Amino acid sequence: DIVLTQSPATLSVTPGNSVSLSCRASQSIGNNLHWYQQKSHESPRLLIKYASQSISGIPSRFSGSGSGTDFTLSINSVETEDFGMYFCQQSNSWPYTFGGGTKLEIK
Amino acid sequence: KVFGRCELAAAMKRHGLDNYRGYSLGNWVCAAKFESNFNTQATNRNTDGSTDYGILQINSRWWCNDGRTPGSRNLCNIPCSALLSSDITASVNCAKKIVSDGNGMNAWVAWRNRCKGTDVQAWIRGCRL
Amino acid sequence: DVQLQESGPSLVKPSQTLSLTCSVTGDSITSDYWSWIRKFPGNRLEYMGYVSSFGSTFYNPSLKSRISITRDTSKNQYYLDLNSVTTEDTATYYCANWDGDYWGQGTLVTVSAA
Repeated sequence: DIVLTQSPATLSVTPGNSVSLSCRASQSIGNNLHWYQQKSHESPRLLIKYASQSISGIPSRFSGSGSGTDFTLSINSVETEDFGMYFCQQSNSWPYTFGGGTKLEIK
Repeated sequence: KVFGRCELAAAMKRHGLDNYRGYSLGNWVCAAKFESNFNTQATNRNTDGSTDYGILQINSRWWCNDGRTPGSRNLCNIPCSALLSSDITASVNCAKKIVSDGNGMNAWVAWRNRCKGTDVQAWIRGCRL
Repeated sequence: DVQLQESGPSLVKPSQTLSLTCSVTGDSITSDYWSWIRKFPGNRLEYMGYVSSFGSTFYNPSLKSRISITRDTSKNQYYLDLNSVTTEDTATYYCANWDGDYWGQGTLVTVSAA
């Protein structure tokens, strides 16, 4: 299956600062990479679809880029409501797979 | 707009269709050739009352809503009128959902009749990607 | 608008079949592709499979063909069956549409001899 690797596993940051999360695929997946956010006691929430396409209802400070094997989720001016887990998931090939996740917490 | 063969190949690769769910890029360029002749404005009304729209002729009975087709499901959750842009984004997004059904690309009749079984890679050869 | 909700036993025995139900409100199930995802301890997410509007099913090989996804249009629900479970199947189960726009609340199912 396609392996998705997210780094760093954890990232501490102070509100207001910008950050970028990484997700690399074991093989090329074109633009078929989606980003999810997941908080405690809650279900995942789609943030970005197809590498860079925006999702209505999501703060605009979230953006994604990348293609092939390297993708990035960027957060401009991190807010406290952004602390939690972030997962990338590919839909290029069956079975769909998820990255191991990157944890975002206040520093 | 009417895409040039190589121009659509590059765009489609940029839009992640190269090896999407087991289908090589050639399949998608070939499908567009025989489905709409590379024209993002192509529209064809059908015998069952539905209509196919765009570069990839997305049907109004199952995938998009045109409001005049009986028994529509609108799986791609989008108005057919929105799949007629020179920007292939919307059509690619819906096509990916279409091909993710068990029927694969067989959903595209022209692809099935003119591409399946042929050297589809010929449609991307001689192109700068 | 659309809302999803999982229901079913939260505690099951090893070797039995774990079954869950996802009830959809707001629109017909025939109007979308439906999926099942689960979360293991340690933030590990696994995509279990999905069923298209035309009934085609796709299952993750990791499940070793122990999974079955079905639908009941009259009840506007779809289901998850996982046979011969073991403690390795304890996880939080979620239903969501294929696009990822709609998700259930997730329900924890624990597999234990007790």
